[PDB]
Amino acid sequence: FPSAVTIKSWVDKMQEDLVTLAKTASGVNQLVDIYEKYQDLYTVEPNNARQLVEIAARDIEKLLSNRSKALVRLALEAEKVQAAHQWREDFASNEVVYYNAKDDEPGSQRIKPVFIEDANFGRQISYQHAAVHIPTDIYEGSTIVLNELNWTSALDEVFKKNREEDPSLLWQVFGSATGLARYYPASPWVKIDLYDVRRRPWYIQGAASPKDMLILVDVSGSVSGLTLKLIRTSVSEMLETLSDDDFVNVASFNSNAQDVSCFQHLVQANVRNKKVLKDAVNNITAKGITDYKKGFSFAFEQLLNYNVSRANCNKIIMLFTDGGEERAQEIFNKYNKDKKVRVFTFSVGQHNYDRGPIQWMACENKGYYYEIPSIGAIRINTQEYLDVLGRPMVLAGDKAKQVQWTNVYLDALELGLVITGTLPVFNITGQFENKTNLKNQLILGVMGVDVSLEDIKRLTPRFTLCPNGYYFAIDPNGYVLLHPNLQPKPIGVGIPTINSQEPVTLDFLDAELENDIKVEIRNKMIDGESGEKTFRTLVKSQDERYIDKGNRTYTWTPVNGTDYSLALVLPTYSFYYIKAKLEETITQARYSETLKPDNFEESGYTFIAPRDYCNDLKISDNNTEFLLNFNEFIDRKTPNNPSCNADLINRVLLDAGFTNELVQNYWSKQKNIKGVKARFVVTDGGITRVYPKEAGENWQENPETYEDSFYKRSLDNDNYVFTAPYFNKSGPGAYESGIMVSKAVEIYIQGKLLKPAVVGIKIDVNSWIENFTKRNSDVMDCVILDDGGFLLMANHDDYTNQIGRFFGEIDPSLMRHLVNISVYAFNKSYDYQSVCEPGAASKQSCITEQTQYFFDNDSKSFSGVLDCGNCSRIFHGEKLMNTNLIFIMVESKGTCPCDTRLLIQAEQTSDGPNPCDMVKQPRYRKGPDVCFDNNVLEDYTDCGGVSG
Ligand SMILES: *[C@@H]1O[C@H](CO)[C@@H](O[C@@H]2O[C@H](CO)[C@@H](O[C@@H]3O[C@H](CO)[C@@H](O[C@@H]4O[C@H](CO)[C@@H](O)[C@H](O)[C@H]4NC(C)=O)[C@H](O)[C@H]3NC(C)=O)[C@H](O)[C@H]2NC(C)=O)[C@H](O)[C@H]1NC(C)=O
Ligand SMILES: *[C@@H]1O[C@H](CO)[C@@H](O[C@@H]2O[C@H](CO)[C@@H](O[C@@H]3O[C@H](CO)[C@@H](O)[C@H](O)[C@H]3NC(C)=O)[C@H](O)[C@H]2NC(C)=O)[C@H](O)[C@H]1NC(C)=O
Ligand SMILES: *[C@@H]1O[C@H](CO)[C@@H](O[C@@H]2O[C@H](CO)[C@@H](O)[C@H](O)[C@H]2NC(C)=O)[C@H](O)[C@H]1NC(C)=O
Ligand SMILES: *[C@@H]1O[C@H](CO)[C@@H](O[C@@H]2O[C@H](CO)[C@@H](O)[C@H](O)[C@H]2NC(C)=O)[C@H](O)[C@H]1NC(C)=O
Ligand SMILES: *[C@@H]1O[C@H](CO)[C@@H](O[C@@H]2O[C@H](CO)[C@@H](O)[C@H](O)[C@H]2NC(C)=O)[C@H](O)[C@H]1NC(C)=O
Ligand SMILES: *[C@@H]1O[C@H](CO)[C@@H](O)[C@H](O)[C@H]1NC(C)=O
Ligand SMILES: *[C@@H]1O[C@H](CO)[C@@H](O)[C@H](O)[C@H]1NC(C)=O
Ligand SMILES: [Ca+2]
Repeated sequence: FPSAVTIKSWVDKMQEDLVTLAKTASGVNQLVDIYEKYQDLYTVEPNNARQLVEIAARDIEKLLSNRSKALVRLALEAEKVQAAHQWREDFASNEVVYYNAKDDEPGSQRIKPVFIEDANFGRQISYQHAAVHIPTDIYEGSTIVLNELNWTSALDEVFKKNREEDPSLLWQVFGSATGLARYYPASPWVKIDLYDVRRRPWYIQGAASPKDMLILVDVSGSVSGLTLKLIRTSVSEMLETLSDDDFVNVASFNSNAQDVSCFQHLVQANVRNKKVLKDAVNNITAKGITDYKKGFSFAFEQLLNYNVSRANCNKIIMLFTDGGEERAQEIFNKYNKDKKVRVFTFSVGQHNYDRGPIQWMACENKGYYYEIPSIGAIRINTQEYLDVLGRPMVLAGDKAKQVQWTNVYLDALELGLVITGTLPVFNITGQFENKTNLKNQLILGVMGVDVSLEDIKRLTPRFTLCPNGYYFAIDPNGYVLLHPNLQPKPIGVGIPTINSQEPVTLDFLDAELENDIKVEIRNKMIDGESGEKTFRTLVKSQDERYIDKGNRTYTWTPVNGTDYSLALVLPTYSFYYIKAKLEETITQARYSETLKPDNFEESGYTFIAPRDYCNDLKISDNNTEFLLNFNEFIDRKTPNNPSCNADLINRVLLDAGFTNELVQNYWSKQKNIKGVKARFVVTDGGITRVYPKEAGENWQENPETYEDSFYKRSLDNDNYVFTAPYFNKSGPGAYESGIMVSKAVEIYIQGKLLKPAVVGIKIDVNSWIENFTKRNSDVMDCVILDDGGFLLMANHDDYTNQIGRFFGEIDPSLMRHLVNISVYAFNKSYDYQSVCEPGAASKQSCITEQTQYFFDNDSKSFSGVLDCGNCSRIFHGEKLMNTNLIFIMVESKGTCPCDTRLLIQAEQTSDGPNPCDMVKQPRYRKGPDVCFDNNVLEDYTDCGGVSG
C-alpha cells in the first residue's frame, strides 16, 4: 500500500489536468465575458418573491371566482325551472328530445350532433346542446327519468351563456338525484360502464357535510355463508363514499365487540387508511353469539373519544346485520337520549329472521333502514344515506349554498388532473305557499364546474425564474393542488398482486424531501398565514439519483376567496432575472438566422424549448419539427405581433446571438481537443447548441432546459458536475457518447449574481483512461466515484464495462463501510406516484422507496482499514476539489474471499410507511368550519321500515 502524499499528488494531477480541459474545451470563462461585452443588449430586473406570490394568488382567486359566478347562475336557474315544472305521467303524446351520451324509442326523441373537433378538450364536442348520461341499470323512459329530462332542459340555455361569457370554461355538469348527469358541451361517453354520478367525489362532498361514520358489522354465526360475502362487499362499497374530510372506523361484534384493524379509533379515511380497513374487512370470519348491547356500547364509546382528530360533525352508525329479536333500547337511552347520533341499519342477504328490531333502531334514532338482498342491491343502497344527511343542509337555506372545491382527481371524460366546484340544488316547489316540507327536504342534485390544473399553471408563469424555482399550492389538508412532482397518475397504496375513482391526494411532505423547517412551513400555510423563510435544504435532482444542498426562500400567501395557500420557492442567485431589451429588425434577424436548421454545420446541432411562444405555434415532441415551425413564424409574421408574447421570443433570439458567438469565436477555432465527444451549451432561453452536428444524436436530454437534470444540478454547485451515464441500454452510447461534465456560468453586471447558461463537455472513456493509467492488475483496484456513489471508470477493465453503475452493486463490502466512515450520507423517501411490474399470488401503481447518496462533510482525505472477517483491507479515499468526484485506492476483491449482500441504489417496491403508527401522530390539518346537522325542523318520520 502506497503513502498518502503520493496519492494526494496522484489525485492532484486528476484535478488540474481534468478541470483545465473542462475549463478550456467548453469556454466557461469565455461565455461570461460574452455576456459582459453586450451588457447593454439586455437588462437585469428584480424577481420580487413577495410581489409575485400575491399577484399569482390574486389571479387564482379571480379564476376560482369566475367559476363561482357560473355555479350560482346554474343553481338559481335550476331551482326556478324545477318549481314551474308540472309532474305529468304521459310521455307518448309529448316526447322528450335530448342527446344520450352513450349511443351510436317512443316517448323520447334523440338528437344527432355535429361533433366538431375543438381544443382545450381532447375529444369531439358540440357547443349546441348538453349531453345526458344515464346509468346502465337506470331505465330511461321511466316516469321519474323522463320527468327529469324536461325541467333539465332550460339548463342548456344557462350552460351556453356561461360558456359565451367565459370561453375557457370546461365541463359544466348537473348531477341529478335520479341518477342522470347532464353536462355541457355534449361529448360522447367514454367494457361495462359502471359510472354513477351519485357516487362521484364531487357529488358526495356537496350532498352532505363531513361525517364521522362508524361501521358495525355482525360477524356472529347466523351471518356465515352468502350473507357474509354480501356484508364484506357492502362495507367495502360504503368506504368508497368517504373522502379525506370524513373519519371512519370498522368494528365487529360476535358476543364481544372488537375492532377489525390496527386502528382502535377514528382515522382520517384517506386512501391509505381506507385500504387497511378494506383489507381487514375481507378477513373476518362468522362465528359466535349475536349480542347487540355489547356491539352498540362499543360504537357509542368510539364516537365519544375527543382525544384524537375528528370531524366534529355528523355522527352516524351503520349496523350490518341480518336480523334478530333484540331492540337494545337500554343502550340507546343511555348513550343518546338527545338523539345526537344517527343510526342506519342494513339487513343483508335472504333469510327468515325478524327485521322488526332492526327497523326500530333506525326510526327512534334519526336514521334510515335499508335492505340488501343480493350483490346488485349493494351499490344503490350504500349511497342513499346521503339523502338523510342532507336534510339539515336543506333547512339551512341560503346559508348552505357555499362553493366547495374537491381534491385533485382524474376526469371521467379524460382531460387530465382537474378540480371541480360544487353547489347543491334544492327542491323549492310550493315555497311561495310555505307548506310542502314533504320531498323538499331532499336535494335535486349537485352543480359542478371543472377547473383543470393546466389553467392554474398558466396563472403562475415560470420562465422568468430559474430552473430551480417553482410555485406550489396546498389544501387545508397538506395535499398539493399544484406541484412539479404531482403527476397525472393515481397514487399507490401497496404492492400490486394478481391471483378516476380515487382522488390524486399527494401530501406536500410526500411531494419533496421532508425537513423539520418544511413541516412548520406547511403548518403555517394550512393556518392561512403569510411569511417568508430562507434556509438550507436538501433538494433532489430531476433524476432520482442525486441529492443537492442549496439555499431556498419559501414565500407564501393565502388565497383570499378560497382555502388554498400559494407559495413560491425562489432560490438564491435567482432573485434577479435577465429581461431581453432589443428593438431592431436586422440585429434581431442576425439572431434569427442562427437557428436555421440548414446552417447547423458551422453552428452546431441547435435545439429549441417547446414553450408557448405564441398561441398559434403548436408544440410537438419532435424538436426537429418544432424548430422547423418556429423558424417559419418569426419571418412570415412580424415581431411586432400583438398576437403573442414579447419577452419569450426576444429572450430566445437574444440567447442565439450570445450562444452562437461562442460556437463561432471559440468552439470553431478548434475541432479536436484530446478527447471531447461533444461541446454543449444550455441556457435559460431554451436553446442547446451541441457543436459537433454528428454528436447531436447522442444528446438524449429534454429540449426544455427547465427540465434538464444536469442543468439544475450544476446550478446549485459552484464547481463542476460530472453526470454519470445510465446502465443496461437505458440510453444510446456508454463510451459512444461520453461523460457529461457540467459547469454553470456566473456574471456580475451591477454587483449582481446571475447564472444564465450552463456549459460543459462530454469527455470520452477511452481518452480518460490513458491519463488515469499514468493498470488491469489483480492486486489493487483504483476507481473514481462521483457524488452519489456511481462508477465512472476503474482499473480492472471489468468494472469499466459497467460504468455509470452504483458502487454498491459491484463492490458491496467497501460501499457499506464507506457509509459507516461518514463520507456518503443517504436519505430514503417514498414515491407514491410510481408504476411497477405486477407480482404473483399489466403494470399497476405502487410505492417504491428511493435512495440517494451525497457527501457528508467537507473532509478532503479519507483512509482506513476494511475488516471483512479474517481479512485486513486498507484504502485511501481522496476527494477531487473543484469537482464532485472522489478517488479511492483499495486492494483487489480477490485478496479476501468475502462477499456480503449487495447494496442497491434504485427504486424498490415497498408498502411503507406503516399506517398503523401514522395515525397515532398524524400530520396537522384544518377541517371545514361549517357543519350542518341536528336541525329541529327535520322530519324524522321517513325510515325505510316505518311504512313497510
Ligand atoms: C320536488 O318536490 C315536489 C313536491 O314537493 C315533487 O312533486 C311531487 O311529485 C309526486 C310524484 O313523485 C306527486 O305525486 C302525485 O301523487 C301520487 C303520489 O305518488 C301519484 O300517484 C301514484 O303514486 C304511486 C306512489 O305510491 C306511484 O307509484 C304511481 O306511479 C302514482 N301514479 C298512479 C298510480 O297513477 C301521482 O301520480 C303523483 N302525480 C300527480 C298526481 O300528478 C306529487 O303530487 C308532487 N307534488 C307537487 C306539489 O307537485 C317533485 O317530484 C320533486 N322533484 C323531484 C325532482 O323529485
Ligand atoms: C316538458 O313538457 C313539454 C315538452 O316539450 C313542454 O311543454 C310544451 O312546451 C312548448 C314549448 O314552449 C309549448 O309551446 C309553446 O308554449 C309557449 C308557452 O306557453 C307558448 O308560446 C305557446 O303555448 C306554445 N307555442 C305555440 C303553440 O306556438 C307547449 O305549449 C308546452 N305544452 C305543455 C302541455 O306544457 C315543457 O316546456 C317541457 N319542459 C321544459 C322545462 O321545457
Ligand atoms: C387577502 O385579504 C387580506 C385582507 O382582507 C389582504 O390583506 C391586505 O394586506 C395589505 C398589505 O399591506 C394591506 O395594505 C391591506 O390593508 C390588507 N387588506 C385589508 C382589507 O386590510 C391580503 O392582501 C389579501 N391577499 C392577497 C393575495 O391580496
Ligand atoms: C383521553 O382518553 C381518556 C380515556 O379515553 C380520558 O380519560 C382519562 O384517562 C387518563 C388515563 O387513563 C386519565 O387521565 C384518567 O383516567 C381519565 N380522565 C382524565 C380527566 O384524564 C381522557 O380524559 C382523554 N383526554 C386526555 C387529555 O387524556
Ligand atoms: C438527510 O441526511 C442527513 C445526513 O445523513 C440526516 O440528518 C442528520 O440526522 C442526524 C440524526 O439525528 C443528525 O444527528 C444530524 O445532525 C443530521 N444532519 C443535519 C441536520 O445536517 C437525515 O437522514 C436527513 N436530513 C433531513 C431529512 O433533514
Ligand atoms: C375570468 O378571470 C380572468 C382573470 O381575472 C379575467 O379574464 C376575468 O376576470 C374573468 N373573465 C370573464 C369574467 O369573462
Ligand atoms: C440488464 O439486466 C441486469 C440488471 O442489472 C443486468 O445484470 C444484465 O446483465 C442486463 N442484461 C442485458 C441483456 O443488458
Ligand atoms: Ca345471529
